[PDB]
Amino acid sequence: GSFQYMKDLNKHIPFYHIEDSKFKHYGKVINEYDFNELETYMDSLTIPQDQNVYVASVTEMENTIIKNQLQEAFYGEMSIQIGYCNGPNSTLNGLEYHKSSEINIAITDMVLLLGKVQEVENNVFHSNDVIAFFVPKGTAVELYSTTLHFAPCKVNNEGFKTIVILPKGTNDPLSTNIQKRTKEDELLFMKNKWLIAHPEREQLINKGAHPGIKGENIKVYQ
Amino acid sequence: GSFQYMKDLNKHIPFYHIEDSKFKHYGKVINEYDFNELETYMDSLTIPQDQNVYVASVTEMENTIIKNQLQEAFYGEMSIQIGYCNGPNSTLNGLEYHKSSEINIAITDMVLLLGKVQEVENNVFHSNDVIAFFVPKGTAVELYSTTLHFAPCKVNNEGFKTIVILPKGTNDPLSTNIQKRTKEDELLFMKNKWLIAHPEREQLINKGAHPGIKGENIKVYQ
Ligand SMILES: [Cl-]
Ligand SMILES: [Fe+3]
Ligand SMILES: [Fe+3]
Ligand code: NA
Ligand code: NA
Repeated sequence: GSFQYMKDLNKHIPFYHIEDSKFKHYGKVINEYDFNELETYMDSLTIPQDQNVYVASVTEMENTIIKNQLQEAFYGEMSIQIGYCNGPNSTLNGLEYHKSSEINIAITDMVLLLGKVQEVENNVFHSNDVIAFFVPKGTAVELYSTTLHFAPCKVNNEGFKTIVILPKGTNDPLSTNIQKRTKEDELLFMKNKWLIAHPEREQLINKGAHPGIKGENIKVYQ
Repeated sequence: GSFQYMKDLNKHIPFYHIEDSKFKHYGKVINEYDFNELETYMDSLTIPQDQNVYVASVTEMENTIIKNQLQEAFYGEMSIQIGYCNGPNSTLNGLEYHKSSEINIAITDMVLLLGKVQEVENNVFHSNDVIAFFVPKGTAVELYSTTLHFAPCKVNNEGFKTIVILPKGTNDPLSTNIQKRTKEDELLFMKNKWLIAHPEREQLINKGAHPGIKGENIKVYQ
């Protein structure tokens, strides 16, 4: 099916299924929960064709039995938000991390281009360290805090839909302009979000993102 | 030198300095902040001789410039608490993680026994996967969310003192009794804290901890 097709089209990058043991360094597949209340909301959305969209916190999705289950158990009673990231993207563009776990639920098939925070050296990450993981429709994953990640890359021509679950407030605008002291301070970009942008990605550079991906702006062919 | 003395006494454990590059898999050494406000408070304490003490949130230590600096920059605007863990312990006892970053600042020399969350299999962690890191007085470290850790082990006969900084609420008592569904739900122990206890530690098992460390309850000799 789509997995083998995509693997064949992407021999320029290491390209694995999300169920591969290689994913274990980056996160965990979550199997025990069902997400019908969230799927219902996501069915009412359209995928944008001009650029990706991200909404960090959606009342409809947070006002659900499943959000309470995930807050009290998966996040150990820390307050969460549930949003979405949908779009037409096929390129790496940037890599971010949070000092928290993220859940991504694939509402369509999609690909995640991932890295490790430990592979950042002096605010540079090399494209040649990226690994791609094919995530089938319906699979939920935890991305660990040490996993660099960004918007998905599409599998179907029509683009992708994903649910994104984070501690409440993550990705909100910064309310203060810190006096930068550490290397990582150069990467802080939104609340609980550190970002390394590809220099060829003008949409990020124009917002003041730190240019730090060295290498190709990887494309996922489909 | 205390480091080489301790390394020589602990050849049964892989034993490294916190400045060793191996620690970069588990966290980061924090170098550009000034913790003098907190050091002043910690100098006013002695070390308990009978058992460890952990106080999660100390108002005086949170009403500091450093607290604001670390909240707005290191934690990217997410609310934090500042407390301490001091005591006479020399054994592994347990291994915990949070889905957040922790800062430990060594007020005395101390040793951290660490593991990786990805090395847990069916809620078991093997003692032979533990690594020890010697942390000199004055060093501050970030422990990543994927780093299993617990209370320090002492270097000096008098015990150790450490500052512990976490997202606000971490380690509070759980307010809900979840339906257990995932393996990790068996480990949830306090707010934002999952614990794998050594089966010999009744102090932990009696409080509801999951016995899951297979192997010796490692002792750090000094
Ligand atoms: Cl990791
Ligand atoms: Fe993210
Ligand atoms: Fe901890
Ligand atoms: Na499970
Ligand atoms: Na329990």
